[PDB]
Amino acid sequence: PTSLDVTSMTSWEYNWFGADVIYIAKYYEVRKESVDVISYRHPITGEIAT
Amino acid sequence: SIDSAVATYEGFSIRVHKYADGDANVQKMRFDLLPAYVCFNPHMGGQFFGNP
Amino acid sequence: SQIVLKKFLPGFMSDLVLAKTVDRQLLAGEINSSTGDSVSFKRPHQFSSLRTPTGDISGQNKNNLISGKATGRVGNYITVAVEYQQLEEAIKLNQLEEILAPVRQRIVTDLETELAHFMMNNGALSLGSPNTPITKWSDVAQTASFLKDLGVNEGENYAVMDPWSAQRLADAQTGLHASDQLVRTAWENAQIPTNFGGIRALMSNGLASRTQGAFGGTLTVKTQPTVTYNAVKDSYQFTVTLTGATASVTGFLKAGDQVKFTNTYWLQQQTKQALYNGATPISFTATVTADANSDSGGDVTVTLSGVPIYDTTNPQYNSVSRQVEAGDAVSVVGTASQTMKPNLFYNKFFCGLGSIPLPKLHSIDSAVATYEGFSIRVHKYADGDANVQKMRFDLLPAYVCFNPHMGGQFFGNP
Repeated sequence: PTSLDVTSMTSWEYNWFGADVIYIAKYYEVRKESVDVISYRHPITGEIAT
Repeated sequence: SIDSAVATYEGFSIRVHKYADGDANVQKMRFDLLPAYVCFNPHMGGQFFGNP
Repeated sequence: SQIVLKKFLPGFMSDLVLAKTVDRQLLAGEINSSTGDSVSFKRPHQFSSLRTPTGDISGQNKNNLISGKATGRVGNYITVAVEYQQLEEAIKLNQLEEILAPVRQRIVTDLETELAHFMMNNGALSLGSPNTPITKWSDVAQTASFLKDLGVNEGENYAVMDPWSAQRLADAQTGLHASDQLVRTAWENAQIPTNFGGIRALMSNGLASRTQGAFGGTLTVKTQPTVTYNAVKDSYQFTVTLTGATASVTGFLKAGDQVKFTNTYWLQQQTKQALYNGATPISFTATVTADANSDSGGDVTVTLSGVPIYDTTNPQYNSVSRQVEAGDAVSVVGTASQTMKPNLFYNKFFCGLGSIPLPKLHSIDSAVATYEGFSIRVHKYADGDANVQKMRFDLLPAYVCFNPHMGGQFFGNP
């Protein structure tokens, strides 16, 4: 079944008739993570490449 | 001149009142909600049990 | 009789030296919402050697391990409140800032008066006869000599006297024979130096005073008290009963009196050897905590601070030459019921002090006023509709006594 987010924000002085709306949200995070970089150092056509 | 806010739980709004008594050095809080009910048509509902 | 100046006349102000000298380091931000209404510290350990021709410790017994505590608790509220008619109060007193000046100083004065009361109620060591004032150089140097003799090193020592004493000491200093700087300073400013006799001397005008309390009759101990280290490892307080007192007197022993046990002497806490005061041994003394009465038969039960530990299974914690036992002879220093202002001498790690922040009351306008590092919460409300405003000021301190054997009272001797 569908469970929607609750905000109690709108309907403030407005007539509501459509109960066929479900509220979905997108959530963003920024994280600092450990990643391993591989340095392909083939001399042909530039050498330093990480 | 009273600190107040609005809470939300499952689409329902609850108001928060925070106030204190000066002489007794006590704080107190109270939470409020006011519901309402109607009955459109009694011929559109009831209680069902397993028949014999 | 109509025009009034906007500048108030000057008033009287006490001085603050007591708060600046006590230890405000160990206890600071420790009574939080998680700790509760009390917190405790640890205590050092002591060990005792066993001497044998060959080191057979078999069956001899070994040093046990006992750990102590030193609990600090909070006090009552320091509250001053006023009420007024705002029509009359706002006649010539704008912004209500006139009240601020003479309330914070009142709060601090009460705090330090009761702090002095606490220290002279809990301090143990005593010196000289109470009647005799301070007159010469030795009367101040004796405190430093005693503190050094006991063995306290880690810390710093102080001594607080009254305005009149310093003048008698500076008058004495004016009689020096070779120090031009000292004589000149005493003659001009009448100011004594910092280190006087090896202990830092201080002068304070606002200092608490106590009443002796009527006593009469050759007192003596009736029942052997319990002074084992197990009992007194948390509070350094013991209860003892007296006999041979007066028939029926209320207020037989007030708070702050010193009871002396004649035949039990102090000990050098490390070397465990008796203390010898040049020509006579030093006797043990303890301070009364709360008021005690005397009932029929002359039986007085009193609570004393400072314990003469003579544990027989834990010899390493001894602090007295011999065990106090029944039939001992005791006496109370001073006269019958005179009132005197004592002089205090103490180490740094003798009494703590702190303050607990207070949150603002909900839906009430407030402010914070700071004075000598103490924050005062002031509130305003208008209870009652008869033009009756109200303001209140709050402060909540906390105290702790670490070791009663590192301070007390002192006077002069003839």
